[PDB]
Amino acid sequence: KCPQPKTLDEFTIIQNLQPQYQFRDYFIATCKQGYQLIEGNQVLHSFTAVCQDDGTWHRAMPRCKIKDCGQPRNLPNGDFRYTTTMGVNTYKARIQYYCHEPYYKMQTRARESEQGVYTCTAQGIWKNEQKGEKIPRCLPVCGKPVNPVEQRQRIIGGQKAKMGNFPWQVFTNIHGRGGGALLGDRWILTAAHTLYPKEASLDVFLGHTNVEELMKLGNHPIRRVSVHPDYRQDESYNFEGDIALLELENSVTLGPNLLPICLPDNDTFYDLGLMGYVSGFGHDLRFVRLPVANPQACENWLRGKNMDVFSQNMFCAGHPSLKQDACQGDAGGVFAVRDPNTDRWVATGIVSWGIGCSRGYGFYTKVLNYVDWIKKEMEE
Amino acid sequence: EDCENIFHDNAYLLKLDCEAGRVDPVEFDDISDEEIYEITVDVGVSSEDQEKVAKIIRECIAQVSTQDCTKFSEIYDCYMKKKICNYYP
Repeated sequence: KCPQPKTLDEFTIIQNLQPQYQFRDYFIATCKQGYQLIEGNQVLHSFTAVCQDDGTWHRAMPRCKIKDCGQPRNLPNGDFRYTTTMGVNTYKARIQYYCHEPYYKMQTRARESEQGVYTCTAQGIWKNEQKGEKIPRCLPVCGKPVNPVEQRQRIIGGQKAKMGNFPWQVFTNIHGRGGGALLGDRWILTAAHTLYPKEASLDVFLGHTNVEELMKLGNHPIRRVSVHPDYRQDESYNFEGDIALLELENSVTLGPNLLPICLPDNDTFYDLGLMGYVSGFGHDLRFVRLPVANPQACENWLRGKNMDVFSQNMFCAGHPSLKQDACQGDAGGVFAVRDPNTDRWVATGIVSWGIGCSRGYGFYTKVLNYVDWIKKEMEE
Repeated sequence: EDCENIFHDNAYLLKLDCEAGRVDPVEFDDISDEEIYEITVDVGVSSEDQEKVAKIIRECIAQVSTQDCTKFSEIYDCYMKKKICNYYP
């Protein structure tokens, strides 16, 4: 005979409590949901005790302490808050994930509010109703700059760009001074002739309006460089397919000084008369607004002077009566137009071939026809 | 010559927006002394020349009575006849 096994706490379950235990006989001890065997400070997967000759069990009764899911996983570009008792990771504890708005945005599924609610389940892992152990995903917003340019334009115009007006503008110094825009937190959109000129150390800078500061803000190395196959480096007259993407070695942490730019979705952004900003450098970032011109009035002006390659994948912007220079934009930079409905900034064009860098119209690369190619290289 | 051409281009972009129906002409006649301060100090005027540029702005907004899309031209000419760009870099 040996004593009736009594539990130390309350969460312990004695499987099949036999009225008395003789020699050779045994019992086992399990826990309830969300509880585990301990014995001191260890963690047991199972407990058994035999009735060892005299009235003793060969190992003392364990205790079922509460399971601890541990410190929740860090949400990239996001964070979380405890909805239950703060700092408690034990069973029946819940947390609320959230992304660093307005820079990143948690992906939805249609489904909200309860989207970033993870709880400490009985298996010791943070799960959810919809979706199991996988954590949410903070996605960057394309347009929506923190400090958008003023829409009330004045005759007393200030052509100096401030911090946040163009958070997507980047600076490249490959074969010469250049630039482009940001797509997401990893991809750079620019023109192909800044990579393969018609006549390489890459060097990509971004995140500020001062040229001296952009270089102080560190370099951004590149992995793959996808140039559109329609671009011919040797043909020093045709910039067909003047578009390319640049994948950064590491993703960037977005902020008010650094945000992506949206891609065009419908062709209404190319209607005649739409106004678009182009930003560029010299020693500081300047911006000018230019109207998209008649695609036919630009060809008559073009052929009327001397033959170029105005195609449907291209469009022209500017006006002759303007006193600015035709080379007022910056090479590889994007033709930034804002949708007055959704108040987002789309990159409808890319600074490509500007004939006669003195005065007249300016030609760009129509991004809309190349969006499907851009989404292909990025998703890979 | 930079200031002159830049103001010409801004006024003519405003005239294009007027022709498209994106900007009301009467709205351009409304600017506060605070907004004039901001626009003049951001582009870099002398703090002493601030009130003089403001006088020029008010006098040129008043001199024009044509509330059509051409006012942006006329006001500009006034800005050039009052020599506003001598106050600007």
